[PDB]
Amino acid sequence: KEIEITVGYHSDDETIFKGVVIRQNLKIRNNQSILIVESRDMAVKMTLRRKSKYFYELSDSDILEELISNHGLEADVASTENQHTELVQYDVTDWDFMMLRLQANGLLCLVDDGKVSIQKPDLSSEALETVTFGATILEFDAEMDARNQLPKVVSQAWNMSDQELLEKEGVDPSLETNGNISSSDLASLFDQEEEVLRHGGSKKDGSLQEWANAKWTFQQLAKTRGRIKFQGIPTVKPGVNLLLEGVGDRFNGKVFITGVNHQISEGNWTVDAQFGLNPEWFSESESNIHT
Amino acid sequence: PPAAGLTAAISGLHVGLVTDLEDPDGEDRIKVKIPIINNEEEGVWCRQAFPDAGNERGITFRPEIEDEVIVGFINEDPNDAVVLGMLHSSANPNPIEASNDNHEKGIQTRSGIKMIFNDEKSILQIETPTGNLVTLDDDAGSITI
Amino acid sequence: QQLAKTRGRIKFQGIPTVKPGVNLLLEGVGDRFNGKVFITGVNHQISEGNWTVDAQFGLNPEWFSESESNIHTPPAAGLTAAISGLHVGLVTDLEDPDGEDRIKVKIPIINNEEEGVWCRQAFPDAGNERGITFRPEIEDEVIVGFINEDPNDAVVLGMLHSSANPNPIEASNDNHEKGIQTRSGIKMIFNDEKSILQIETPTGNLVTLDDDAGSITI
Amino acid sequence: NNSGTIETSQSVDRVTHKILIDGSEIPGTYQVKSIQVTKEVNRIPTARLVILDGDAAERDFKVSNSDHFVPGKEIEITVGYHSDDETIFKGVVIRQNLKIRNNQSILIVESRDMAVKMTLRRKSKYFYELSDSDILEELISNHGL
Amino acid sequence: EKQALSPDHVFLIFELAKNVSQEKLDEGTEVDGGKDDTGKKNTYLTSFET
Amino acid sequence: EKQALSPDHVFLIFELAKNVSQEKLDEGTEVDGGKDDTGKKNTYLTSFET
Amino acid sequence: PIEIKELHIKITVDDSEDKQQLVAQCVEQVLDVLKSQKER
Amino acid sequence: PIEIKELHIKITVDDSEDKQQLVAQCVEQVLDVLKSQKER
Amino acid sequence: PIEIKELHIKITVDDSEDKQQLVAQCVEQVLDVLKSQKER
Repeated sequence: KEIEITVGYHSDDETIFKGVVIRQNLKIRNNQSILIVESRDMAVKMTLRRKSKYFYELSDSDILEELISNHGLEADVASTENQHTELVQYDVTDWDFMMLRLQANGLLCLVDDGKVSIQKPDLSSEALETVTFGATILEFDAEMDARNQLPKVVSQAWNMSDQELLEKEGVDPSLETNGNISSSDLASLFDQEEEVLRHGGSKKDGSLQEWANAKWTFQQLAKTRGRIKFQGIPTVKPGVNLLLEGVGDRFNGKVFITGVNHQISEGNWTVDAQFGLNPEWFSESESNIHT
Repeated sequence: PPAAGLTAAISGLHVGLVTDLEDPDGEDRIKVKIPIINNEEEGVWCRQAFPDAGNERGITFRPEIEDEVIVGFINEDPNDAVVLGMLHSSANPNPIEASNDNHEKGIQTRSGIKMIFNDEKSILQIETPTGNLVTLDDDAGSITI
Repeated sequence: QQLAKTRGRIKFQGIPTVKPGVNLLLEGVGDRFNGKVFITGVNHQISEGNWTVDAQFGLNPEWFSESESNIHTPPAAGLTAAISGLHVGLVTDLEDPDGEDRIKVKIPIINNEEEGVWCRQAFPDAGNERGITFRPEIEDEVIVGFINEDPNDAVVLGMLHSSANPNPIEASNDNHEKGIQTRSGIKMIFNDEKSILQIETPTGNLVTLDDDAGSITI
Repeated sequence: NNSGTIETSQSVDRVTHKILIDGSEIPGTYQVKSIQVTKEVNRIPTARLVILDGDAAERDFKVSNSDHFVPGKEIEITVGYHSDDETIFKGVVIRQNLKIRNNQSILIVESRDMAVKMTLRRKSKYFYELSDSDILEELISNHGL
Repeated sequence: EKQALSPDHVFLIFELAKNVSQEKLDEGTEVDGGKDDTGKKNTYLTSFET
Repeated sequence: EKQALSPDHVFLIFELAKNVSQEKLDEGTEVDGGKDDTGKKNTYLTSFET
Repeated sequence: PIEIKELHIKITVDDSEDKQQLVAQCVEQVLDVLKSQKER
Repeated sequence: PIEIKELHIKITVDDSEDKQQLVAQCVEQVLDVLKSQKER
Repeated sequence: PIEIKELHIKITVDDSEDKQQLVAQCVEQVLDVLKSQKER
């Protein structure tokens, strides 16, 4: 069955979630008896069956749109410059295949109310609101870690036409983040040698250049990470910016939101906002991708 | 992670079929279908290994369209496939009958041109389909043209 | 998967007869769950004056090979970092100091400047003082496999062509021409279209068997 | 030692400690709530300091803003009874964390030994006629250890 | 005020591969040029279609 | 005071590999000389570009 | 839990079983958090 | 935690929210111990 | 535990160390449940 959840103050409600019911659980204890109901968005359709397919003269964004439309989902996907002549999907789900291909190009996936949106990070937009330590914050957690910064990144592959290696250096995007310590001050602290991304086969230049660039961008977005808890509103969603104040020069500034948790119970509505990215890739941290 | 973490990896060796011998970008590749992935479409371009190869030299034989081949993968990436050799089966019989004595060895082409080495009798025979032959026979002590 | 449809736990006063592989009747928990259930596990707890039992019903859909760890031994026996798949290398030295008929090969994805390592070579035919022997030239490109994924048990499986090292016989879907051509220019060519076998050296010494002429020429 | 006790140089009535950064003591206005140090076979040594900080009425964190607990600085920890101190840990500051709760506000500082330099970058190399102990010395000396 | 920079011009000679007969090179194709005392990379663009 | 150490000089005869014709060997190239009593290795540096 | 794999043996202290019920709730909520992280 | 992946839904008992704060501290210290074991 | 890998740093609250002993028991029983699941 289809479910929709709305919430607000004094009957000024707004929609928070849309999806489909999947599970039903019962629990009985000495003086307690409850029912728990779980639901997910429609995107869940893409995680159920392993497939095999040959693709032909398509860009990665043409492939991403195809994978999504196959399940009747709405899509909005940023374009790419490269075009493959053949690409093979083998014994994997559509969701997993999509994630691997999307990271390789520096893109983030945002799923919301039945629509799948694939875009580059946007650190330029206006903050929605200001959250302040001495006035509005209920809870706060933050971390800085120098081992995540790199001095430079280069990628390699074999050039069969020339009989030598193909090397490409990335480009430093100089992302604008919070705090007052440069990623370039942290990068030089322990080891000034370059990071090398290696592949043993034959690659196109366009692919190698994007790979090195995606790696570097994702590490800068992992520079400062944390959680902010405050009184709930219906507008904070992954992919927005907030202004953080009163927590010291090391952390103050504009922060990019990567996750949201809404909790409604016992008289109040609160929201946990998450900022910063985890530097790990899908292919490194997730289990059971392969048979 | 497998195949550099950029794609699903493919482990072990696999069997494929040849669909096209003319490489549009000049790298001497051949197009091969892999039935455990998809047995209906055209397939992908693979590199071929030879027993001897170099700059304008080597031993060259290529598979015919619809021949069965064994395929490996560089760094377990599905699009870095290499053809390692050709296979026989009951659908495509071996022209020289098997025996534990292993007396007969040689080359036989599509048109019927043969070159056969008989160890038991120390005989080398070269012969075309319509009777032109040269034979070196130690069991006769003779040479015939 | 059907046996994983409904799963759960029931706790009650202990008796000695409930064991995995038996059926119990479940009542009073709603139409969604009521009925006969198959027991897949039992936990007996005896303490502080009483004996109780936790009965488990239904199966976990996961297979042994999917959920259990350490079934197999670590890569390259756990003694070194392993190298997966096949790799491409270059030939640097054909004279083996310890007589095992090995060749020295560089692997560019590891290091493309130093000398390389000694690898074994596979041949289409080999045995005690017999076989078909051809060896790569210095700087030829080859395809390399690894025994037990150990970087120092490399084997050469074959030689490769590329635009930097062209194939002497032009490709065609007709596939009419096959043969052998060496470094010095000695040829042996088989023409299927015309049923012709021709053996020829670089300065004109040749033998030809031609069914399109019906003749033999020396 | 059959004395029935643990031999110390002084009474165990008063525990003292010192924290030195880049050669000198942190000012006696900072309150250190807790100190932890660990060492183990085949692992890199570490330490943690818990410092009280933050004031809602000022809107800031004074210790965090200082240059004492900045990643990259060198730290040394000594401890003993009645000022009979001895060195327990040496290393480098790597992380800084803040935590705020309804009635609590603290700063946590983490450090590791210099050996941490050997865990940051993947490499590729050929070694030649060396024993395993010649290789082990080379790997270590490359980082100035 | 001060005067601004002017870009330089070069000619390059091309060679076709063995299995093609005639092709078109696009206007504005990027060409690799080197590095600066900063370590960044220079780029040259093609003027006309040929 | 005491007198300091003086370094020694050598000549090396080099031989090229089969597929190369001319090559340049730069100054400061490190040459390997064995180990002393202590077990650390000896190093010699080439003098001019050749 | 719906599995007997996750139960612990019950040991009480004669300090004179309220603390037994609190520890059993904490094991239940940790193992639910670990299971939810492997969801897609 | 610095991640919303590790929060659990809050269910109280009308037994007449002190016990809610104790269980939430135990989930926090377990997941910090599990993260530190994967360090080199 | 028989391993120093699983101990957590002790932080108390001046709210005026009973709650320190309860949280330490819950970390002990969780990590014993996780170890028993990898048995055959």
